[PDB]
Amino acid sequence: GAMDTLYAILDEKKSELLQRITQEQEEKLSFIEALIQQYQEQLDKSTKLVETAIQSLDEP
Amino acid sequence: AMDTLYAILDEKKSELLQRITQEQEEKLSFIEALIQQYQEQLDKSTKLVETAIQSLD
Amino acid sequence: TLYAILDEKKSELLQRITQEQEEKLSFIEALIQQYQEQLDKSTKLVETAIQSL
Amino acid sequence: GAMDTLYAILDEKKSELLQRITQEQEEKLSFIEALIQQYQEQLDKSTKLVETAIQSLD
Repeated sequence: GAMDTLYAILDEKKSELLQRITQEQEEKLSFIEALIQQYQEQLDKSTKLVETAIQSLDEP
Repeated sequence: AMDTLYAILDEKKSELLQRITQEQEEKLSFIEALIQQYQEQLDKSTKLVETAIQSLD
Repeated sequence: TLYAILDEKKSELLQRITQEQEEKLSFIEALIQQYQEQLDKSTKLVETAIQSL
Repeated sequence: GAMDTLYAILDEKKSELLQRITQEQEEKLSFIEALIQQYQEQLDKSTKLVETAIQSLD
């Protein structure tokens, strides 16, 4: 009947919505991971610069 | 009747869509837990760095 | 009077070592300030970026 | 020799002035060294903190 069709459609819509939300969340996750990596690298570079400058100051 | 036949078919289609929806929910649940964990790690890190910054003042 | 001579030299030596160490302190202070500024910039950037999500 | 004496007194005086100047130089220099050492220690504590932040992001 028409009511069975309607519910099947709503279930399909539910799966499609989950799919859309998932893709957007996956994008969110990737951006977060690329952000953490860049931050980490910035923090690492700066600290290595600093520890090298001090180590070399008290020397050469 | 095409009714009883189409009914059994619809049951199996429905089961398959349920299986797919279940898997989708699992995967989305995992992505979201990961996003929260990374955000918390990022938060802790910025706090540690701000402590570092202030300790140089 | 000989110790006056030796104390003049010591004073001149103290003066040069002092300028060298002042320079050292100057470099350290600037290095530290530079570190702080970079740490801070990186941190503000990441938080801003997070906020834009 | 009135002029000799004046020089002698002045001779004593410069030595005394010198000893005060030297003592002050050492006090300034020692202070500068403490300040350097203090800063180097803060910077070390600071870098380990950033290292812990970096390790957190793993």
